[PDB]
Amino acid sequence: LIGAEHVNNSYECDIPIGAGICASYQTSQSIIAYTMSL
Amino acid sequence: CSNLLLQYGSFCTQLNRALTGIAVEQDKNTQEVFAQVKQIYKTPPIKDF
Ligand SMILES: *[C@@H]1O[C@H](CO)[C@@H](O)[C@H](O)[C@H]1NC(C)=O
Repeated sequence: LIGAEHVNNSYECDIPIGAGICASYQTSQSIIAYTMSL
Repeated sequence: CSNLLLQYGSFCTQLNRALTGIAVEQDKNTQEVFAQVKQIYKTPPIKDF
């Protein structure tokens, strides 16, 4: 994955990717990738 | 081989769309079974039931 910065915290994801990690647009504001919160 | 594949690229599009639909269907299938609740309940430390 390129263009998305990984962050250790977890929120509820909206755009699925696979293997338990999604991507989302969150605070400027940029696209981030994080593990899903069940 | 690719120069003759533009006459069946429509068929290839149908196959790719069917496989993508199958994949997203299988991804959705797990959500309708195990994700019944949206709150994760922790087991109590007391095991006296
Ligand atoms: C997230 O926090 C954990 C807490 O120990 C740390 O180990 C990890 O390096 C952090 N990740 C980032 C990307 O800051």
